[PDB]
Formats: sequence, C-alpha cells, structure tokens
Amino acid sequence: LVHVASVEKGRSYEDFQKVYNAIALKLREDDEYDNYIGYGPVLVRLAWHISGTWDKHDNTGGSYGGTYRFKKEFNDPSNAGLQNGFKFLEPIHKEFPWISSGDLFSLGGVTAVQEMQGPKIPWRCGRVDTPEDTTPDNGRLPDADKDAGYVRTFFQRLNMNDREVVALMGAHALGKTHLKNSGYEGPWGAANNVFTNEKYLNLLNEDWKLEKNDANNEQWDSKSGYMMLPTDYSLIQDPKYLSIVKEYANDQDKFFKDFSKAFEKLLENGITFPKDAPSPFIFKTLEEQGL
Ligand code: HEM
Repeated sequence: LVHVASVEKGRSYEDFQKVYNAIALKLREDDEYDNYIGYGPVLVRLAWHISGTWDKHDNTGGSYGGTYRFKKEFNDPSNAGLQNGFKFLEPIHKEFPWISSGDLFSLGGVTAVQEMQGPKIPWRCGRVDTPEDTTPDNGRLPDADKDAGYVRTFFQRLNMNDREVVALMGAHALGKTHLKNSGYEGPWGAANNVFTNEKYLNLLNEDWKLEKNDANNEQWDSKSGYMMLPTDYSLIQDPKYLSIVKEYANDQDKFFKDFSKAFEKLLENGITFPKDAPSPFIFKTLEEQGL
C-alpha cells in the first residue's frame, strides 16, 4: 500500500487553526468530565490508538484512513472508553465537515497536549478517509500485562526505538486508568491534566508495591495512592530504558523535545508526503491568540 497525503481542497493554515480553536474552546468548557480531569487525556489516547494500528511490513493501519469511524475498529476491546473522545469531537466535525476523520482525530491529540501546557507538536494535514474494508482487524494494539521485551518488540512494528518508546510513555502521567475500560484502576500521579515529566519522577521516587486489583489484574500501587501498569514498570526493569527515564526525570525540556518528535512520527507513520505538500503547521494556543 502507498498512502499519499492529499490536502483538503482549498484549505490553508488559517482553516486548520480554526478547527484547533474550536477543540481548545470546548476543552476549556467541558472541564467537569471524569471528575474534573477534563477531555485532554482521552483525546491524546484516541490519537495514539488510531495511529498505533500501523504495521511497517505491509503499510496497513495507522492514522491515514480514519477507520476508527467504522464499527470493527470502534468496538475493539482495546479501544474501550475512547467513545467519550469520539463524542467530544463529533459536534466539531459537524461544524467543519470538510476536514477528514484521520486529520480531526490526530489534530485532537495535538490540541490536547498544547492546551495542557505541553510542547508544540508540528502537524501535517492530508489524511484521506478510506473505505470500511481497509479497517484493520482488532488485536494490533498492545497488552498492559507484559514486560520490557514485549514492549521493545511491539514498538518495532511502528519503528519506534528505545528513546522514542520512553518519551511516548511519558503520556502515562495524563488522566488515569478505569476499571470498567481496561481492568486497571487508579491515578498515575498528582498532576493528571497538565503535561509534565512527572511519570519519570514517580517511577524513580515512589515506593511501589505489586498487588492484584478488583479485576484480578496485577498493578503496581504506591504509598501515595498512585498506580502504574506492568508495562510502565518495564521502563525501570530494563537497563537501556532506565537510563532514558533518569534523563527525562532530570530534564523536562529534553523530554518535551523528544516527545514532540516521537508523537509527530507516530501520527505520520504510513503516510507519504509529496514535496509540493505544505510544511508542518505549528498551531498557536488560545492563550497565544488572546482567546
Ligand atoms: C505499551 C504501551 C501502552 C499500553 C499497554 C497502554 C495501556 C493503557 C491502558 C490499559 C490505559 C488505561 C485505559 C482506561 O482504563 O481508560 C491507558 C491509558 C492512557 N494511555 Fe496508554 N498504553 C500504552 C501506550 C501509550 C502511549 C504511547 C500513549 C500516548 C502517546 C498513551 C496514552 C494514554 C493516556 C493519555 C491514557 C489515559 C486516558 C484516560 O485518562 O482516559 N498510552 N493506557
């Protein structure tokens, strides 16, 4: 498969900045969701799950075709709870019907990170909606009950290396786990809707204990009332991942720079951009615009 990026006809930077603005204003307004965490966390989870289905071997899956809109992918067990992020974005798509699904789902992830005080993420437009038979089969997204070898191998299918994987996993300081969605329950840390290097500090400084939760799954719980997945615990069990964890724990700006590079790579996997294509856009925040 080849997937060539095609800009939505006649649209420029200013059109996409208006879709970003609409997502950012609604994030501000619907502040009460999930006990006042807001929708920022589930929107960056949605952007990673529509991108995480990519397979480098045959170019299937990934963000291009916007196939999460189809039933097979929408009802994948691994996507449980993302229906909330979808319903958030739906009035926004009615307001700007010209944007493709893949572009809207991925831009929601970018808008969430920047509005939660994260780094600027360069974003490219041009994903094109593809038919229901291009929808990937369930089962390509990663299990949580596994170790650092599983993690390294999994992320190789998206050709992410060690530094990219540890930077990406920094997103597990956002939001929380929910028993009814995944069989895991608890907050990741103290600041769950502001983007920081907190995951790495908790990984190095908390007194973590292995326990079973009410769904019979194992998770690591700390004295502070925080939890972590087995796959997050991996990052301090593997010697290569651990030196990168330490690096991000001591330097939030290095974490922001690397997360920014790896998250854009993730959202662009499987997409060929022509060089007539516009450069990646850097959107201004509401605050930068005085809105
Ligand atoms: C081995 C990799 C990964 C596994 C196994 C994994 C698994 C999970 C699970 C089980 C949850 C809890 C879902 C729930 O109960 O609602 C979760 C939440 C979340 N994940 Fe991941 N994750 C992985 C990678 C990532 C990456 C790479 C990102 C983003 C760049 C990410 C972002 C998030 C966010 C923001 C949440 C919180 C969502 C919310 O608050 O509703 N995860 N993850």
